[PDB]
Amino acid sequence: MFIGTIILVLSFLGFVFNRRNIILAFICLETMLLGINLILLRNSVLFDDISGSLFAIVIIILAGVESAIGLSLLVSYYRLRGVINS
Amino acid sequence: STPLVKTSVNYSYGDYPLIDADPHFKRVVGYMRPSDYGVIGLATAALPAGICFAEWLDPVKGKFARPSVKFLRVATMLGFAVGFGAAYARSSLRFFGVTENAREYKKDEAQMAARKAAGLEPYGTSSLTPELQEIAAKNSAHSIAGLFIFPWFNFVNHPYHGRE
Amino acid sequence: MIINIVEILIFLVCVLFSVAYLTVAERKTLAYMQRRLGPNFVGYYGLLQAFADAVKLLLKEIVLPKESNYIILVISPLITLITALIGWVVIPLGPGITLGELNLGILFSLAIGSLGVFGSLLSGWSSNSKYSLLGSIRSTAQLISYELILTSIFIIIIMFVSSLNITTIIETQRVVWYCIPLLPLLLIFFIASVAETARPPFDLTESESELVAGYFTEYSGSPFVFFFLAEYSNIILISAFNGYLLLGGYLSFNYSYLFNILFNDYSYVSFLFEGLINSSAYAIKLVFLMFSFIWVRAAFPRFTYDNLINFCWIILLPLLFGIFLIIPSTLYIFDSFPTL
Amino acid sequence: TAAGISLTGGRNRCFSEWQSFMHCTAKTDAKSRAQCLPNFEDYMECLHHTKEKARLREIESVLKQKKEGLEAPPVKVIPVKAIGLV
Amino acid sequence: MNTFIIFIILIPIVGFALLAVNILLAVYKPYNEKLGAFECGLTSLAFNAAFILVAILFLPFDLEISTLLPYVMSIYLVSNYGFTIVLLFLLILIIGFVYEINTNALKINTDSLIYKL
Amino acid sequence: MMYLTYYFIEITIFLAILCTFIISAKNPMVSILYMIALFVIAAMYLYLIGLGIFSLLYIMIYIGAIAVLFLFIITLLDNDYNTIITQDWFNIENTTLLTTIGNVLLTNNAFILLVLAIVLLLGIIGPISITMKHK
Amino acid sequence: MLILAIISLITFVSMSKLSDNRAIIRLINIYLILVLVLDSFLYLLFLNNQTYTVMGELLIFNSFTFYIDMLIYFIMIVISSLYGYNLYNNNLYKTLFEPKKELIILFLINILGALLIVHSNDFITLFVAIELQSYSIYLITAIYNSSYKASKASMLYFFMGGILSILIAYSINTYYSVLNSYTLHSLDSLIINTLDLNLILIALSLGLLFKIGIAPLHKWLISIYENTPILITIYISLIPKISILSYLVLSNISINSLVISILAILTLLVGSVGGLLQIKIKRLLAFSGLTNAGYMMLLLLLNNNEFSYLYYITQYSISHLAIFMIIIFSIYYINYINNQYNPIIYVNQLKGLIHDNAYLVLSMAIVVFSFIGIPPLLGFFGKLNILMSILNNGYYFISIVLIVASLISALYYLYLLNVSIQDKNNILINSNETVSSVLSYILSSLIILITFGFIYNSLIIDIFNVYFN
Ligand SMILES: CCCCC/C=C/C/C=C\CCCCCCCC(=O)O[C@H](COC(=O)CCCCCCCCCCCCCCC)COP(=O)([O-])OCC[N+](C)(C)C
Repeated sequence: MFIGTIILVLSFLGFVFNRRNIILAFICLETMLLGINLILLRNSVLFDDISGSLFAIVIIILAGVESAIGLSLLVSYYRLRGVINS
Repeated sequence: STPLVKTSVNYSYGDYPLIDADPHFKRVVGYMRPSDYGVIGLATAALPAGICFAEWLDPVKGKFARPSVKFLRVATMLGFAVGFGAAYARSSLRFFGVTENAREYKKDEAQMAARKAAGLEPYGTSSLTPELQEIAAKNSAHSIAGLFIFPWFNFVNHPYHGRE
Repeated sequence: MIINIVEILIFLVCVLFSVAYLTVAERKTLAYMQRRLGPNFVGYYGLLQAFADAVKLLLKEIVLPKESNYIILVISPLITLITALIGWVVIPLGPGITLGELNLGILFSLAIGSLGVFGSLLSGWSSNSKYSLLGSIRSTAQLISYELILTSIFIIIIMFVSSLNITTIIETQRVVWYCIPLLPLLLIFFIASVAETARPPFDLTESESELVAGYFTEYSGSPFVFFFLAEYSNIILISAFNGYLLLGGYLSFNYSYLFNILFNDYSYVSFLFEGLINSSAYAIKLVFLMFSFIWVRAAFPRFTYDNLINFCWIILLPLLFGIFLIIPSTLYIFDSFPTL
Repeated sequence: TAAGISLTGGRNRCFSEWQSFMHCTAKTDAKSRAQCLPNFEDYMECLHHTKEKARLREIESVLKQKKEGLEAPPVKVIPVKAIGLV
Repeated sequence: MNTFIIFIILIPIVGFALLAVNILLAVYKPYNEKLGAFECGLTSLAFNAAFILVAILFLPFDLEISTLLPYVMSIYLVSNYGFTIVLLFLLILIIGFVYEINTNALKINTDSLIYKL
Repeated sequence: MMYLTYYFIEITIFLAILCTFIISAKNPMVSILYMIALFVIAAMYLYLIGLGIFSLLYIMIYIGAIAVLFLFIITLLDNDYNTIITQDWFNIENTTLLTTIGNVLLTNNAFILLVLAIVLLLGIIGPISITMKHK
Repeated sequence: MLILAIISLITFVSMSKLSDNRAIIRLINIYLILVLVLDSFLYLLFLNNQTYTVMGELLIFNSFTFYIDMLIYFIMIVISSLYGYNLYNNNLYKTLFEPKKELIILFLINILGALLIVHSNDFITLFVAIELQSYSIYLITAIYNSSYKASKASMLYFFMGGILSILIAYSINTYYSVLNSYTLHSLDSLIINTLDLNLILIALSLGLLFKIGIAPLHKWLISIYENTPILITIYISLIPKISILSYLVLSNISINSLVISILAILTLLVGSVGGLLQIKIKRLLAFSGLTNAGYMMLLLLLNNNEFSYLYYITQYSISHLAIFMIIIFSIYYINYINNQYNPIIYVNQLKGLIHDNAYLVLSMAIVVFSFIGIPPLLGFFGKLNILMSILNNGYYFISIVLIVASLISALYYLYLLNVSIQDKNNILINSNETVSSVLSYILSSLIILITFGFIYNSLIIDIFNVYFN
């Protein structure tokens, strides 16, 4: 609940107040998903319930495919411009 | 083949008596009427006839040309799939007691009586454990409702058929 | 605490010296396949050759090029070496005889392996020599592609055992080694372990003729020692994965009759004799595998990047998905789903 | 659904009172539903241990406000190595 | 403090010790010509789609392979039911693999001479 | 020694705050390496709460694949009380977290699995569709 | 059928050449038509409002979701026709409207995602369907990668959708942490009285609603709608709205919510006021969509909203398709094509269209006056049902604001007709070219529906009373 919450909020603030780069943006997305999942898994353990962990696995997989698609979008964006000035 | 959970008995999905709440794939295909085969044939003819008529109305490249054999073969394949889905749905709806089902009801009564005479289980013996049978039932029950989205069938010999 | 320390020192010394002598064994074997002698002069019969190279490289100046991130250039070899050595903590030399007896031993092996592409991915960025960059991108591509094949064979084997404890996987093979029913899978694991290790014929990553040296063009002294050590330690470790997945690990033969003849009760003598038998079986399997790495290096010319990518993604991966389909089908047909 | 399944495939930590509460909601109707509010507090209680933590708070508070000695068979903490010693 | 954790701690210490021995014993004389990057002895960026594509398609296929870990750890408990489910899962993924093959996704002067007489 | 394992949870939390160095990194690479460090801290915390298998899956996937892709691409482009732990003997099987996840995912939620198959199918078709120029 | 179509289509599009795109799309168009007509009889399952839980209580099937499903198929049929058939056979239109190779598969997968959102009975299914739709719609935004604006649009869309998806996942997990459950079905009147779930449920609703672009987070979506190819905008502006709104209506987790009340008010005001100063056609239409999304958001504050919502969503889908198709047809008579992704951009480019095509302007007038809500067009009855619902439930101030917002939005609705019935100097003399029969027939069918739907109102309410009571 603590580590996950702080990763979520700090990654969110990094995303919003980013005025440095787009890679920071990707990373904040990924780390937010991380924090969500950590909160989820702690709750799973405290309840001795499997639904929490099942949803954690599904988040893992969907974050994988989301990263794949997002990087593909970034590459297609780059193909036209040659440079990412953020 | 002893149920682990309680089910409704002879529940009315419609105006007609219930034959089977979750019929087995073999029964649903086995109870299909000649009209359902007509539906399958109509879809199988309609889909390539549809592509040809569409080409007639608005040719792809200005000048009319009959669609190639690859596309027509595709057309027949997918049309048969749609027809079979429609026909399966019609038969299952008969089983639930939503459409008229006198013929199917009588045939089921006879088949069940014969099976009981032979000493067999009314719904067959399953290679699964009862827990997996309840899970298969809860996964296949009323799955015909999502025919538009995904195809799902009952292939498991479970005892939750909603009868007495 | 003391016993733990002694076990770790014994195991660590054996692993480090085995890696050191694998280099000498490679030079000597290639030499005799090339009608020559190889190292026979530094130490008796060339047995101190590896330590000579070591000492020299530890006395060599470290050069940090001008455009380089020196921290990354020095730490990348260090992390690849650490992971290559950490991978050894789960390898058993007998039933339960390992530093780490994890119920997730297989998952640990795969994870620490997946931590193995970071040296290649990072050095090109650290060196900044252009040859290093080309080598680094091509290597990262090749390594991940063949890691897929290795993970898929891992999964196919666990289909037979339903356990992630390495000792259990080995014990299930007393009935038969898994390389007998799955001989084609054993061939693919070799072809892929060669590629995943970046050895010839698949040495495109650091091939001297296409690219001078490779990603290591800029690595002198101890960083070069680390890349070298990590490479040979990974060779031995992936031969270990092969050994316990497919060659029955530390199983050789049923020595129950023999022990009942020799001994009449349990004793430290008999426990030691059993330990030596199991460890000898596992080490002879490791030796045949290392010899095969050297043999293949001696026999074949290199692939090109396009060739190996085509291989992995068009010839190997379809076959592996086909096997994914056909192994559980055979289990289902004969009602032999393995229990936990 | 995976509701009710523990991390080991059994029944989770808080299954029994959840199942009691469902027995309620099955037997009762919307007008009568308030009739087993009690089963629901029991469920939330198993889940979050709130009244239990409050009761422990009052017990600790009064314990630390006491200078008189305690004469009751006590609780002893031992090292893990010392399980079964003596 | 079992053998596992002690070994895990011990390995990086050995790495750092070798590094420190190198730093302590080796000479260190940098100068501009030595610090230059080596490219065959003398001082001196578009890429193809398949470079991007190998890396990007690694992630879905890795996820597919690692999605079978729960299956192989529960094969007996899921019986002939889970068996069928995992066949369907595998075939659905095989379709995407077929698409990849047929589109040739990872792959990177014959005119005649005619005289106007 | 005992305060070590006691505060181990609080240490991972502190290192996670510190590592979230990701935002302030001068170099995006360096930012990605610090992201990897954050993921290792996450794996450490997961083991502590009892979910080590998840520590290993996280190492396998997020570091083994997602961080590898990140780096590939960017090289290319320009509550003070204590809980009572009690025993009971009703579990005779060797059922762990992975086995239970397999059980529920492949039987109770086969539908979620097949929909995930479609999602991975998307994760294949899409990148090909937008990164490759046909004909 | 939809899964089978997706699988087959992947196989074919793999094995077909780039010239076969339109023939493939015609094939799927006819297949969807065949499914819609042959499998329609499954409505009979839903007699007496019978509800079915399916797939182990993951999916829920009732008359409402069956209707939303049919509507989504009808929309997909119409949208695929625009790609499967050429307006004109000249070179210009081959350049203007060519379907990408994978576009149809992306369309079908996004439709599958939308249907799974509608039917979702459990939060895991909701989240997976949301992510499926979100990913497919990112890719549809990005598939026309020759456009600078389309790529920029896809990236902005990726990031905003990712943040909203994280808000949604956080809401789902907080609900889990409080109730150890993933289903709303576990909720009851007793539970809502006992526990304060308002914060969690409103966060979930807001995370879903900001994905269809309600104020004050509108502008990113309007920019995306502006910057995409026109035939892409016809799709991405509609399907997500339908799926998300239908899910929220079916779930009823924000009844009498003060925050939703304030946000619906704000959305009405911003959609009406902000569209006034617009000069680009698609930005005008996007602000139209924002105002209409406000009208539908109002229905999330009350129970028994099924009839009003279904009527409104159907008539809105028809009007939206029709207005986009009219803008598409009016392309043949413009004298300047701006670029190959968005041929017409400014409202003033329609000036004098009545002199080129009188009946196109007749259709335009009909659809515009439907949007304003002039009886007896469908738009009037949609607004009438909405007002009936909200006044029955005591939303007096919101009703006054709805009146005012419809008045204000009439101005930029009539802007289109105003410039369209003005006069242009160079008036078409003649042409041999014929607009494609199929699309003209479809546009005509939509127009006739909007015009003469009201004759079936009493029959519709009679049917509704037996399938939803
Ligand atoms: C031969 C099979 C062809 C059927 C294909 C249907 C395609 C749907 C495509 C688009 C939706 C377009 C209009 C839907 C009509 C609602 C039917 C209904 O009555 O709505 C009720 C529910 O009322 C509602 O909530 C309100 C609906 C809001 C409608 C707004 C538009 C009103 C004006 C339309 C006038 C109709 C034109 C006739 C011209 C001669 C559902 O009825 P139901 O669920 O029992 O299914 C009907 C039985 N069926 C499956 C065989 C067809």
